[PDB]
Amino acid sequence: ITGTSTVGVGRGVLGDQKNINTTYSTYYYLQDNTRGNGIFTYDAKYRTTLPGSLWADADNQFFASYDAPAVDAHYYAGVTYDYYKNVHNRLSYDGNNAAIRSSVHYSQGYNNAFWNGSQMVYGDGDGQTFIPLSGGIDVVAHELTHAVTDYTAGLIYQNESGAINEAISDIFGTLVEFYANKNPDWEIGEDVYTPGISGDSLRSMSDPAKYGDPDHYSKRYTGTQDNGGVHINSGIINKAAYLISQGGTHYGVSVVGIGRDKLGKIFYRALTQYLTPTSNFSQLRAAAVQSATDLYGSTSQEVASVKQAFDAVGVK
Ligand SMILES: O[C@@H]1[C@@H](O)[C@H](O)OC[C@H]1O
Ligand SMILES: O[C@@H]1[C@@H](O)[C@H](O)OC[C@H]1O
Ligand SMILES: O[C@@H]1[C@@H](O)[C@H](O)OC[C@H]1O
Ligand SMILES: O[C@@H]1[C@@H](O)[C@H](O)OC[C@H]1O
Ligand SMILES: [Ca+2]
Ligand SMILES: [Ca+2]
Ligand SMILES: [Ca+2]
Ligand SMILES: [Zn+2]
Ligand SMILES: [Zn+2]
Ligand SMILES: [Zn+2]
Repeated sequence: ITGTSTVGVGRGVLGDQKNINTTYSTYYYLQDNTRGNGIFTYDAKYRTTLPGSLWADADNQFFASYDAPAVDAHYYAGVTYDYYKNVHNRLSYDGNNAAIRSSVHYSQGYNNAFWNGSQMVYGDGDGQTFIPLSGGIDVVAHELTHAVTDYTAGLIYQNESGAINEAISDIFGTLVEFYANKNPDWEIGEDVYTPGISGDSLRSMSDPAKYGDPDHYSKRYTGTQDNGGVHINSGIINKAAYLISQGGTHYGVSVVGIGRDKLGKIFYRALTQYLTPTSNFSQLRAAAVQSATDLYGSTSQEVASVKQAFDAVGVK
């Protein structure tokens, strides 16, 4: 819509107050004009018709429980934008300032959120498995990273390629969570998963075995479910990414940590330059060793740490 850019105030899913960019035209719409071609949040109104109605508010205040999923979807979409722009100099997910559109209140009791190829889609959860998933910045950035992947490497969503595809979204989903720097960690979905249970999450990058996911190539899932365990085998790469950043000893392999910033630089360059739709774990290693060589030199510590981390998880 066409209106005056305004700044509203509201509370997200977890009750945290935050400002959001709005557009005023009789009503205050969730339309952020300060980022690329805009960020738009829509109300699906408990139906599956997308995108729905552009979220309108009467007083520019978003403190109602019904607003909370829209606030976080709108706000965190902007944080993800600020991350890729400021850190990797990428304008939106496509690199050409494409508009980031999101729909909340999708269906009823929907325990999922996903990028549909054109926009984000956030369900409200059932209240026991999930609360509104937009409340998890890592989930938001996770799914928005799938768009970046599609507009670059195009990794398929099956077998090892899909595990990489999932690991890329967990890595940058976690890096965006650190970029926001409110309650960062190396878990996924902890903020919205099982509200009645504390200290758990969907999966752990620091210790994938915590939830039965593999932390080594020899333990990779080989079945047919989950498109070949894309969410399961991703732990092997998540463990590698965690070791590259924070370092540590794993299966007797010592890894020197180089930090989160370089981890993002190494993996962002590997995704945008060297990965192909059918990249496997071994080719990802080569993609990360080449990226670190470009950025820091073949003899640099960063290249060594990358090799160490993939050696630790058994990816040669
Ligand atoms: O999971 C924890 C990790 O986040 C921290 O960085 O180091 C100790 C681990 O227990
Ligand atoms: O110790 C882990 C256990 O907590 C989990 O239930 O299943 C996988 C094991 O590695
Ligand atoms: O043979 C593998 C070993 O090299 C590694 O250290 O841990 C897992 C084993 O399967
Ligand atoms: O069965 C596949 C396995 O061979 C590969 O190693 O990782 C993905 C699985 O789907
Ligand atoms: Ca209001
Ligand atoms: Ca997290
Ligand atoms: Ca929980
Ligand atoms: Zn994913
Ligand atoms: Zn967190
Ligand atoms: Zn998923």
